[PDB]
Amino acid sequence: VQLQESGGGLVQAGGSLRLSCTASGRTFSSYAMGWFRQTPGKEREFVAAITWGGSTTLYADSVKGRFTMSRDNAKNTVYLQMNSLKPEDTAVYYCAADGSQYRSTYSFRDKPDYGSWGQGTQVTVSS
Amino acid sequence: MISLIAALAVDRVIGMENAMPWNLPADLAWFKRNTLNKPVIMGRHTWESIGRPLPGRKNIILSSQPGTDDRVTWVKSVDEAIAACGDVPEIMVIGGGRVYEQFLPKAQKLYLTHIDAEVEGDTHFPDYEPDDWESVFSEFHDADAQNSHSYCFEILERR
Repeated sequence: VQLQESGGGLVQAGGSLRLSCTASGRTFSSYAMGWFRQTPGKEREFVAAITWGGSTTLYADSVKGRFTMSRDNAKNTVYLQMNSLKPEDTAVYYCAADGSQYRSTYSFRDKPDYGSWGQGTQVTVSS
Repeated sequence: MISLIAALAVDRVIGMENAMPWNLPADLAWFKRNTLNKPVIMGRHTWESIGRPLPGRKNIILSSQPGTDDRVTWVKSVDEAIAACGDVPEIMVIGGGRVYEQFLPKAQKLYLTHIDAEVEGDTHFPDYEPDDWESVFSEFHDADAQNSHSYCFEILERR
């Protein structure tokens, strides 16, 4: 139920960064999980989501083909692999757990219900 | 008591097994195990999509239309279905969609297999509100040679 983002920092344009998000809480593997990003003063942008068992993913069009989200339930962790990064990708990236069990990535995105959030990790891309 | 038993894709989407995009023999074993030696109640759709009757159990089909097979008991209402089970500790209701809706209010127990798949469909298991149902058992499995997706068995009891 509690989340901690990790990874992220400075990366050159065109490069890659790998983020992870570790959860504490036994029931982790019955919730969809999602990544979001936010720059100061602006609303959160949805980035990616994954179903409870980790088989099915959904991506924002702005990151499709570049970002991959994946999951390891045996370690209570989801990851975000970000390739071909641009300056525009610079933001704080947050992990979020679904408030409701066993939903689709689509429901997660389109009917928001958030169990909890990580504190976020700063991702910074130069040019 | 009356129990419902069901296999659910995400967002509670359900269907007949042979049309669902998965192979879960482990769910099959869990189903037989939790229905063995109990009366089962099903709708005609489910009856058709299994051809034969479940062995050694009273098989009760709920349908408005006349029966088309004498190896099972044919009833025309929820109350008739329950009555035809007589005096037993537990009745298993095995689907499908409308059948689940009809019996949910009378049920004290759910046996659910959650399947890590997104599948399009217009039939859903009814909404079971967390505040009304206590989860008393959960058992997580991953995909393997036999099973195509991660799946989680769950038993909940009405609060």
